Amino acid sequence: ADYQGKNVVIIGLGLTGLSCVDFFLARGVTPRVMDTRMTPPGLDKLPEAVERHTGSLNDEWLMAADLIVASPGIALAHPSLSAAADAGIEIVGDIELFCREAQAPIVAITGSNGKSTVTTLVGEMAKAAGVNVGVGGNIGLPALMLLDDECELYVLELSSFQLETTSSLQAVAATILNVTEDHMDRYPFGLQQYRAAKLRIYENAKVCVVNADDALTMPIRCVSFGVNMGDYHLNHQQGETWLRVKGEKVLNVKEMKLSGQHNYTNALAALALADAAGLPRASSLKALTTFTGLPHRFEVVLEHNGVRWINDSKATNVGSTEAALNGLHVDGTLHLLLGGDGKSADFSPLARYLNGDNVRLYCFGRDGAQLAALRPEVAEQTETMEQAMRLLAPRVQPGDMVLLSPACASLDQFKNFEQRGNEFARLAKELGSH
Ligand SMILES: O=C(O)CC[C@@H](NC(=O)c1cccc(COc2cccc(/C=C3\SC(=O)NC3=O)c2)c1)C(=O)O
Ligand SMILES: O=S([O-])[O-]
Ligand SMILES: [Cl-]
Repeated sequence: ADYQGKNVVIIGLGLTGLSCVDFFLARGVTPRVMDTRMTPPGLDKLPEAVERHTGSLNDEWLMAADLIVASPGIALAHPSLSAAADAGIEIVGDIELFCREAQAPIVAITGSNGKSTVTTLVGEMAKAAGVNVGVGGNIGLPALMLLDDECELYVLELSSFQLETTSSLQAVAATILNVTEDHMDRYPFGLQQYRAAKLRIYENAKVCVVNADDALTMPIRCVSFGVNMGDYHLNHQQGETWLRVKGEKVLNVKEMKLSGQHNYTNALAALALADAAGLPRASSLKALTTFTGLPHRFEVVLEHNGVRWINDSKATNVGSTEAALNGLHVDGTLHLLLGGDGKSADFSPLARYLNGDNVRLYCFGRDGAQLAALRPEVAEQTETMEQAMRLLAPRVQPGDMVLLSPACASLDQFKNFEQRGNEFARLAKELGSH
């Protein structure tokens, strides 16, 4: 693409907005930036020469633009954007800009849960093969910060939002790992509208990798992964699990540092993508044995005095919390922290995990009351996570687990789920020893 001479408007500041500003400036185009937030992140990192408008969208700038580059954080359905679209003004996002420039194959990964783990794993598989790989997107670096002529493979985590504004992705291998209710505040046509955004990832993909156990991952000729069925699947052997490809054992999961069924299916999905991307199977298996997991993903931050304190702050939806609780072994009592901005999700699916004598709920943030209602008799509600932690800590006994898996976004009270996880870990360390 050639942007020279164009009037470009970027919506949204932050690292990704900034990567877009830098992209255009390095191409001799000075964009203008707007953000509906009165005081957006990275405003101070914006070069003085770049005009900016904050606290609202500026329709004068939008309607004057030749190209609008929309952050995944602004809805396409916003009246100002739909006005511009009606006028025939082109709207893209950062991922679209990246796809138009990239000079190496792209592995593209989306899904309601598992996408950062799978993205990171495939990156590690590439590194193990000695491939120069750029890994990022919706995690790590914004994708435009990865662009480099020496890169031989890109591995991108993509959100449903990023996919809505992308039209030129031709992935070497693409997956939707699963589709469970999330972001309903952004999808007023519900689950199928959210799914449709993710289904975009398969358009013009050379290989599609689908989840044999989740029909919503299938296009409306794909490689599949699954538990009991699929091209890539698991083979259980007397309290032993193997990864298999078409009947052939490829890895006994005792060699993995990750544990749990959903991590085994993440490993299958990663291997399927890596195979389709032409990475040697041997090095890809090696990467599976060395990968330790991501911060905030069911992460043990303290195991002391008979209590495990687990930071699963990356559980920002119900399906993710369900994955933490399903099959969970606890010797004593589970003290479960739930809370934040539930994005209008139905929390009901969690209730089946919350029966019996050995569960307590501590519920906080915007939707704390709705969360406590899952089982009022074992629930406490506080305003903040810190209040909840200080409430539960006196009650913790040897054998117990304290689990932050909040089923909600952190954004009502925190900068992001990492800040929430970091605060939890600090408080766990304070409260979890003498
Ligand atoms: O970290 C958490 O706790 C939750 C993360 C959680 N993320 C989002 O909902 C999300 C969806 C799309 C994009 C992003 C990245 O986050 C951004 C980046 C730039 C601007 C904005 C907000 C903008 S831009 C504007 O013009 N007006 C705004 O309010 C938000 C975040 C979620 O999954 O629930
Ligand atoms: O720019 S991103 O980090 O919101
Ligand atoms: Cl506005």
